[PDB]
Amino acid sequence: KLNHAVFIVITPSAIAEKYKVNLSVARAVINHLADSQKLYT
Amino acid sequence: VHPKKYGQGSRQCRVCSNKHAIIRKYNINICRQCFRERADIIGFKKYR
Amino acid sequence: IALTSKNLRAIEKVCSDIMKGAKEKNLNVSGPVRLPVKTLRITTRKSPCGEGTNTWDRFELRIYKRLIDLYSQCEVVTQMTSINIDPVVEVEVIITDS
Amino acid sequence: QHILRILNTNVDGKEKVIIALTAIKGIGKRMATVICKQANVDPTKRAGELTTEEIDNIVHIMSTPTQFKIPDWFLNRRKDLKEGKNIHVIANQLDSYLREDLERMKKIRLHRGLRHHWGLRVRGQHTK
Amino acid sequence: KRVQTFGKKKTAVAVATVTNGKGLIKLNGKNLDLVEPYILKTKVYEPLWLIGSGKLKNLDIRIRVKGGGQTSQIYAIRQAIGKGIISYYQKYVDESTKKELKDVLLRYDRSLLVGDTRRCEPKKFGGKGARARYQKSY
Amino acid sequence: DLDKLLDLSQDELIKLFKARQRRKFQRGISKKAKSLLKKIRKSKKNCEPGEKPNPVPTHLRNMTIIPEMVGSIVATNVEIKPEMIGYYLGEFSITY
Amino acid sequence: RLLEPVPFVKTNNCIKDVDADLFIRSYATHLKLHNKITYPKWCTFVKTGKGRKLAPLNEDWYFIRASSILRRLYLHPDIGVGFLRRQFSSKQRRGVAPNHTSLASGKILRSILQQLENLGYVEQNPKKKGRRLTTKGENAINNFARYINKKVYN
Amino acid sequence: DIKLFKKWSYEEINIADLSLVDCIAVSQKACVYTPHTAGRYQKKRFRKALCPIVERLVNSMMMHGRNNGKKLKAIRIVAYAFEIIHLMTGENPLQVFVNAVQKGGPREDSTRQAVDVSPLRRVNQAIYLICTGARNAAFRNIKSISECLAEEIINCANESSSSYAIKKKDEIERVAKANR
RNA sequence: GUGUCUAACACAAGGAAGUUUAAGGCAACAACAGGUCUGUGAUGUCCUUAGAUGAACUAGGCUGCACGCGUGCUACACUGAUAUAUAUAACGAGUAAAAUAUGCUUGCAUACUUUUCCUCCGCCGAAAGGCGUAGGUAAUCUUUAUCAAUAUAUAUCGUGAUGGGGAUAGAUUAUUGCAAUUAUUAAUCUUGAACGAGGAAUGCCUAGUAAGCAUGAUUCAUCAGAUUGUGCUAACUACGUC
Repeated sequence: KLNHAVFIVITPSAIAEKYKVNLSVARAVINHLADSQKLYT
Repeated sequence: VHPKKYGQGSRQCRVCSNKHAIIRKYNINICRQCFRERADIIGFKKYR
Repeated sequence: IALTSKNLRAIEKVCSDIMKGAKEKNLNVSGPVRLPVKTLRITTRKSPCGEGTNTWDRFELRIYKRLIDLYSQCEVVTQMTSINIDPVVEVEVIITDS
Repeated sequence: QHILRILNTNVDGKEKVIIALTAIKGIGKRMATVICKQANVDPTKRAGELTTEEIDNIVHIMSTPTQFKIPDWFLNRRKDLKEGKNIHVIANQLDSYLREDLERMKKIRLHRGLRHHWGLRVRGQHTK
Repeated sequence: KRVQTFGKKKTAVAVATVTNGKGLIKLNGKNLDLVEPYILKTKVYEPLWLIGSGKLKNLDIRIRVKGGGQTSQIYAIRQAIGKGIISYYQKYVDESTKKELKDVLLRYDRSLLVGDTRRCEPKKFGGKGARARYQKSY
Repeated sequence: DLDKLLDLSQDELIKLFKARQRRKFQRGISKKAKSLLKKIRKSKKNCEPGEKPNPVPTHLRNMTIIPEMVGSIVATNVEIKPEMIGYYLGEFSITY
Repeated sequence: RLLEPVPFVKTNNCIKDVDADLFIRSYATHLKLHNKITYPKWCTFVKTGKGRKLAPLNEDWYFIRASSILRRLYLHPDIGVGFLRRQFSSKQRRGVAPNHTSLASGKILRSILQQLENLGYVEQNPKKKGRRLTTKGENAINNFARYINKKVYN
Repeated sequence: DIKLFKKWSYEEINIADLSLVDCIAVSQKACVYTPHTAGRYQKKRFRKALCPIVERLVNSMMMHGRNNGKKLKAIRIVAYAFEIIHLMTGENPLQVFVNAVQKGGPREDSTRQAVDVSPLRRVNQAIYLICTGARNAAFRNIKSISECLAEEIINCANESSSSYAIKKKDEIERVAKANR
């Protein structure tokens, strides 16, 4: 809903709620950790 | 007279000269009301 | 030699006869190849004025094609086919090697 | 910060650079897409990170797109009969061109004009 | 050299050609790997796992599939694989072993051994479906 | 604008025109329209400022506006405007 | 998934060893690295089908489309322009009417096909009609297939 | 050897109401590597009672407006949901799913009087209840369908008031209690 | 097992199939003042038959729009859209005029050659489409041992009438036709409405069905949101009762 910040476990909805970011930003956060319905398990 | 090498008035039933309802499939020019009379003598059989 | 009819029985009968005829003059034949059936299919509303129920029936005029072919000179096959025929079967001859 | 004012009267920031631009005019997206590529904005990024140069580039393209490599068929608005060139509209120019078209139909007393004057369809109601 | 057997669901038909070989399995122009959905790949690997791959490495398999869509084709392929395994074991191996093998497959399911019996019911006038009607009114 | 439009050739006029108009001129003027146009040309040239051209026995709606047509009353009735180029009559429709 | 414990012997030499998509994306990246082809001009303003109404969104698309064309060429050596149009075909949204099939943009397809012919990896057969790969084209695809096969293996 | 999704053996379950055990597909011939089998269930009354429970669950899940017949995604969603349960709690996801089906099944129903419900009917309603809750949670919401399904299953297994399946099951039973 | 233990039913096993294997075609007796004389050179009577209610030609009209009801389509979104990618099918259907040439002043007069239906292919065209030509009387060539779309995968939205949605409207260049205007039909850009899952009511459906997704044929000079077929994706729920 009001989630929008660029800068201030794995599951993108959970990341997006907890850190107050979009799921698009959450997927970016997952990729940053790592360094469609594709697995992250 | 007006051009009739296209459009509805260019075509009519062979049997009875009807101005509507003509079956032009397989290029025989017969209206369905005529066709049901003659389909057996033309050769057609029914199964469905 | 290609055999066409819209008469099922007549094409079937002629085929057996021409094969029998072929062995009489001892010709080298390939066994009769029945070619895919061609149907003139007409889907017709039963009501003549189109009033009442939407009743449709499907009429079929089914034409039969068959092929039997021969390694022979032209003269024997043409003479044998020409004598043996029945009127509703339409026949065409196809030329072959010596 | 996370926002920017967009020239031609819109305020955006969470929105993607195409999504902000489209939400003005060029909302059929293809016009916006060519403008974004021409401008050199990052199309996957959000509008609150845009520079003044990027905005200025977009306005320059919007005002004159014929100098850029966008095709004549690709541009909105075309001949319109009259000698003074009519290629490309957008915004108040689009409104003005529509008003001029409506006035011209009315002046003619064209069937479509009359129907616009009535406030009703070009094709007819078809019994509703 | 070579033995042939088959599978048939809906329009689809899969003929499987089982040759003496080294453990290659093909589907027309494709390796057996390239099914695409993980679920339907697993279904055709299933009889291979139920026998075990160390009992299949003396034969090469090529399969040719025509007709139907993907789900129908994979069941036709699974039948063709089933019958392929069985025909090799009757023709080269041993008939008593083939009956024993067939029993294990059959207890698991009859579906690979005997294909699907379902076939389309033809459309009739007065509705989109076979039996279904356009809406009645008063 | 208008002076150049009057000057220019038929090939140029079709090229300036929208494709529907261009296709019509390419397909053919025929009898009807040309015959009416010649009568309209003669009537306009030979008249003083005042009363206008008359209808045609075939009551045509099938011809569009061309740059010499202007100020003529068409065949039921409407008068062609200066800026009406390519846009047809719109005439003989009916309302509530 | 990406690495699989298959119950059978794979070929390890040809286009059916490797995943089609992985091959297409990887080969497209190689084509871009190589500098094999360019748009040209008109191809910048495309949409694959008419109803798409956006530019191709994944940015590396032209090389991907070219690479996808090359894979189909290996499969079928009898191809012509109409085959490419049908292959890349999709559904077209008719608005307030149901969808119907519509052929892909033909000029960009023709451009890629002709440009590849000029660069020597495909050859028009006028007798026994259709573009096929050249042996040089086939060898390059096979070499790339072996390289990818080696990469999946190690 | 045989395991669902290549990872869940599923050869052992707990008693529940005992009635459930006959229906559920725990036996080695009814357990499978992946659900899709699509049998013929119209021969007679008890033919459908022999269905694999995971196939029954995906078929139940897939029907809903735009989604109708999208079976492979429904398998992937159930596979993902079981993975979510496996991460969230150390119990086997299948066992938790069995507990959810036990909890989701009401034991009474009614007409204008109250009546008992058969074991087959209880199982069919329970599966339906789990999928309807997941579907209701999913539609017009940020949460994933897999996430909704997994949460509905664990909460129904728990016997939570948050569960749509428990809330519906309680409501059906409450209406039965009201009627008598 | 149950059954006069007959006729036969029920369950299991066998089996490709067990309900008559599944679906059609098929269509008594006797009616209805049901519909059609807007199909007939089937037809009575009555009307009409030369400033014709016949044949034919030119427009306009059948669709206009305060408004009421049928039937479909498209929608109302993240189990989805958007962009790329993988996979794949069955039924089909395919013969009197144009072009080119000559004499005369666009037009008039004459000849002659073939165009004619499906389109491969090759160039040109964003796109529609254009031009050059090939093969086909057809299991052969179009084209169908491969022509489809939902499926499904990776990416992009991150859920907000929103990038869902395409009403409504403007400028185009094309295609068919004598004529396209009351958007014929086509594409390009732009314009970006309602619709937040539907009251009282009511439809269809028991196994490849129901539903979803396509697509051939019919009318056709020109066109599917229609009908009729055909395939694929493949459910639920009783398995009975008045």
